[PDB]
Amino acid sequence: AQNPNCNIMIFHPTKEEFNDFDKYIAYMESQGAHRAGLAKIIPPKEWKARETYDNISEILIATPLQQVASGRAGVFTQYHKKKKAMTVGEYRHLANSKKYQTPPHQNFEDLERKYWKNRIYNSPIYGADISGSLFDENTKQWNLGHLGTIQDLLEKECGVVIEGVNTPYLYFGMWKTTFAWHTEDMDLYSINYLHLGEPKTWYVVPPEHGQRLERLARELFPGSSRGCGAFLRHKVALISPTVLKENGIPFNRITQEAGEFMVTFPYGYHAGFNHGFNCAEAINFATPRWIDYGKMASQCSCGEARVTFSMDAFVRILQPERYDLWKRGQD
Ligand SMILES: O=C(O)CNC(=O)C(=O)O
Ligand SMILES: [Mg+2]
Ligand code: NI
Ligand SMILES: [Zn+2]
Repeated sequence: AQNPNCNIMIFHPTKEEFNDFDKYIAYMESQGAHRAGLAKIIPPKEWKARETYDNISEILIATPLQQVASGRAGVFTQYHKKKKAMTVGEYRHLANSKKYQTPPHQNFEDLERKYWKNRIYNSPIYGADISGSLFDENTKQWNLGHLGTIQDLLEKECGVVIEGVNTPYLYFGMWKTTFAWHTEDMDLYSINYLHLGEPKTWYVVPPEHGQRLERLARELFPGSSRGCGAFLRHKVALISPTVLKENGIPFNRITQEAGEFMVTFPYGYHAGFNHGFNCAEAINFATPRWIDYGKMASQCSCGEARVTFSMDAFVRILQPERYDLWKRGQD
């Protein structure tokens, strides 16, 4: 078995290997990359996502989210308070202000220490989940707006034609903005490109060990667990690396820098934080190997998780027993 310790792997494809996206994912899996839950892909030196980022300031963040924490430094939840609209130029100025800017630090490990010590005492503002793309239309390789769709994959594998669409999302971050512990909708893959700015640190649990994280989460968040049998689908719970180590949960960590891709694999729990002002683009995708994970994915039916239009068909076809209850949660 390849990669039996489930380490995060880093790949350096050549420009020739960068042509065929599906083929390269399958290659990475042949080397055991999926066992980690997360992989890094450094694009060939010839490649670029677009020519410059000089003209992005007028993008609108219609609903910036202030991420307010509750709990203790290593075990907390966050809720999202909606703020008034602002442009990317206005948000960048805010990120750089004395109130929100990255503190002085020695290196990424020092900044990580400071994040876990101090996150809960601040409420950073995240421009998340903005439909759109920063890839130039002429970028033909690893263009996250030109991937094969999940609906087409389901149709190719299973023969069933379904409604729905699959488009990318932009994320504008600042220091301390946080992504809570989660797997993707329907335990899909994700791919995330850091277009510009400061890094993003990731934590990940190997897919084969995801239920260990779920059992810890039920212990640490006992009211939430009584409320919902899949409350990590709410995307609000944080657990620090120190607490994971104290409870024996297997995990790994890595920092993504501008110009780098990350891929999350089916049922790879992940969480993380931004170092400073940045912009990322991400989208879900599927392969043949996902179908079995989609059939087994947990679902939130309590009403909290509320998701896209296109998840309806995935539940309806892959999980017809669960469909009626899940749809009630959506309505
Ligand atoms: O960058 C973020 O805030 C969160 N991204 C992801 O969870 C992802 O790409 O799967
Ligand atoms: Mg603009
Ligand atoms: Ni994710
Ligand atoms: Zn729920």
